[PDB]
Amino acid sequence: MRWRADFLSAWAEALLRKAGADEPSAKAVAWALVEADLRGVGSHGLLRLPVYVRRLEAGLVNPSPTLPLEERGPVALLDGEHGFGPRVALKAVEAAQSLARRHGLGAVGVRRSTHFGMAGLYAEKLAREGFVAWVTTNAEPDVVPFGGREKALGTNPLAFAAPAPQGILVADLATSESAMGKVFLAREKGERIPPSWGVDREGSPTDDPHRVYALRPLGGPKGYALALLVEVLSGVLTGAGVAHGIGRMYDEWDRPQDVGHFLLALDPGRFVGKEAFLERMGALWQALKATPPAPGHEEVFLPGELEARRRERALAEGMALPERVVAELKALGERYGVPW
Amino acid sequence: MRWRADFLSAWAEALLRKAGADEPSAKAVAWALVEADLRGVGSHGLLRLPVYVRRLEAGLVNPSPTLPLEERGPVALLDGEHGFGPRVALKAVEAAQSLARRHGLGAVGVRRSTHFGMAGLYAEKLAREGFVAWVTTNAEPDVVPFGGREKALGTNPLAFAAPAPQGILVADLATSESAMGKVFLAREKGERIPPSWGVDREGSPTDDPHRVYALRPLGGPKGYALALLVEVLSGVLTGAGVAHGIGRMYDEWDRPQDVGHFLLALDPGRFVGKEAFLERMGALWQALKATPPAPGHEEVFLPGELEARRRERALAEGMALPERVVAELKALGERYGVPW
Ligand SMILES: NC(=O)c1ccc[n+]([C@@H]2O[C@H](COP(=O)([O-])OP(=O)(O)OC[C@H]3O[C@@H](n4cnc5c(N)ncnc54)[C@H](O)[C@@H]3O)[C@@H](O)[C@H]2O)c1
Ligand SMILES: NC(=O)c1ccc[n+]([C@@H]2O[C@H](COP(=O)([O-])OP(=O)(O)OC[C@H]3O[C@@H](n4cnc5c(N)ncnc54)[C@H](O)[C@@H]3O)[C@@H](O)[C@H]2O)c1
Repeated sequence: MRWRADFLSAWAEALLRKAGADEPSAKAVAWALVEADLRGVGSHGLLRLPVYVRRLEAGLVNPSPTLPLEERGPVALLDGEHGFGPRVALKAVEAAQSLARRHGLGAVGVRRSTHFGMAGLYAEKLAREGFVAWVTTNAEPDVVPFGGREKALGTNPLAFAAPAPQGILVADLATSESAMGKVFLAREKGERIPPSWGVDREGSPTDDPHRVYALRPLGGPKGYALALLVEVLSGVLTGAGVAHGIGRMYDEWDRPQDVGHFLLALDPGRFVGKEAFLERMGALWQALKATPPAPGHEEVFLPGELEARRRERALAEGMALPERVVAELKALGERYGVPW
Repeated sequence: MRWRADFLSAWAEALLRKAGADEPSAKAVAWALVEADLRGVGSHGLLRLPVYVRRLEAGLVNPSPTLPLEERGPVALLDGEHGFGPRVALKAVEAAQSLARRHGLGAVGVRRSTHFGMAGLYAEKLAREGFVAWVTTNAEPDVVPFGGREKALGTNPLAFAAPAPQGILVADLATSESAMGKVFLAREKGERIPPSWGVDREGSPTDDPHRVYALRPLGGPKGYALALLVEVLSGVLTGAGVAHGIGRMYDEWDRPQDVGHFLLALDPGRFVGKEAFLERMGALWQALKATPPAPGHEEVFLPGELEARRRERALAEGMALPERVVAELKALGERYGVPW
């Protein structure tokens, strides 16, 4: 069976408000999770709602942050006050847009935030507003540094978006080879995993998901370097938590997380020009789409293109959700008196 | 035998001036190439001097660009006028520093440049000046887009640096799995290469360097997405050449290259604070260095750390250079009357 995004979004918002979150926060979270599911990124979709609500219940998420903002020129610092990541991040997007419109560039350093879901959503929103956007967030350590055997950095994703005539280019990638969610999945299906995904407690690559102690960086040294880029911009520079100081959303419940985010919006109008940029992006997009395919492929796609086609189809015919996820959501709704 | 950096640098500058380059350009190129060799990045060191000079001889490189600069707020656009990449890039570094010091952020969009060598050198220079830095450059297409069988993008590297008490963090990476230089090397040694490096003319991975038609992106879709990030910032946004419009330094001699670069400097002082940033970077650096090593490793290193230790050793005991490279340099010096 398939579900309607409008129904799921309204339901999620209603549930969150019943749980104590203010309207802006409830709307922001419903948006982030449902929009991720629409694009096929379920790892950051509604399956996260249950834990998000548990964190709120435990008093680890601010239900109504005022979101203090301080700006000077093209720079702004945002205090998330431990509010829901999507709520904090959308305010940062608003600030980045305003700053870039006035200064050509707009950088927002966010601290004291929490898990904000799919980084690409924020980058895409800024791009649809006409900006070239860069969005990063750090996360609790799950990845060993290159050459190490103990966790040092989170999956720390980097997202980058830019508008084109044919669509919105959206690069959104974790800096680790894989993700714990995929490892746990393999554990259930009793399948082997590529040794490139993780290492055992000794620090040696393993093809057994049951033996994975930590994730490995994408392409060895490079993914490790990229994870540090994300950590520096997201946590060190912002005043937020850094690595082990961030807080594990699933494992540590003694204090709120202190996730950091970094957002940068650039106005093409102050560079090559708004319309010129659009045309140039169009030429590049066209050239890529015209590229003859490699074996096993029918055509080349731009990052974010398949995600957009998936969202379009999901809006047109409904969204597919794992039976397990639906069960959890239904149970969550029932205990709060918000019928699914 | 080993060579002295001071001798090589002075010699390179002298040769370039004899070839017609003005003093600033000669000094800039000598610096870029020798500093790359010192750090162990020979692929962008003196072995490049011969072709750089040939491009100059052919009138494809401006020997004395005036480097027109236009600024508005935290944004600057630089016209390299086809000058040597290192000369153009160092001017961009100067502009980025000035802008960031006054606005908190400084972005420079460079167009009509040429090959500028090691991207990390420019990022490192900005970091040693106290800034968090981002430096990118596009390059003539050598890499197929994910899912494609024809070249669409250059090795398009991304560099990122930030100061720490223990040293300068310098992330510097091509977005391709490997590089043509390594493929050609394998071709000579008649060795097999990892199929992850390149594809044949049909677009299928190959372990035979003799059959490599194009390079593959780092980690499939991710490296492709990163290469596009670099292309958008370096070429599309700046007004420089884009992909096939850049110009192949080794293969096309009908017109100067139009390489683009993007530089961003951020003042920690406008975010968490200069001294606070330094301390936080120090804590992160310390944590990484203290990470127990994985098998085959004795300790964990920060990106740029091994490069710094190599440069220190090279300054202390001299630089090692391939006999083939030395032969080429000697021949170059002889035809110009600048004895090696
Ligand atoms: N909030 C957090 O703490 C956190 C932490 C880690 C990851 N994440 C999110 O989890 C998600 C993880 O994504 P991922 O790293 O697995 O990325 P991925 O491997 O699925 O893809 C990376 C990039 O490749 C592009 N791509 C994939 N297949 C393609 C194809 N066939 N043709 C062209 N382009 C293609 C995508 O559009 C994307 O931009 C992201 O949305 C990330 O933001 C969030
Ligand atoms: N001018 C151009 O057009 C152009 C094009 C492509 C590449 N390049 C340059 O060529 C060079 C290519 O570099 P690369 O992609 O092969 O990078 P690489 O694989 O050698 O390393 C990538 C990153 O990994 C880090 N690293 C490597 N080994 C490590 C270890 N043991 N511990 C910790 N960190 C480690 C490095 O410090 C670096 O920041 C770069 O300097 C790049 O700027 C220039």
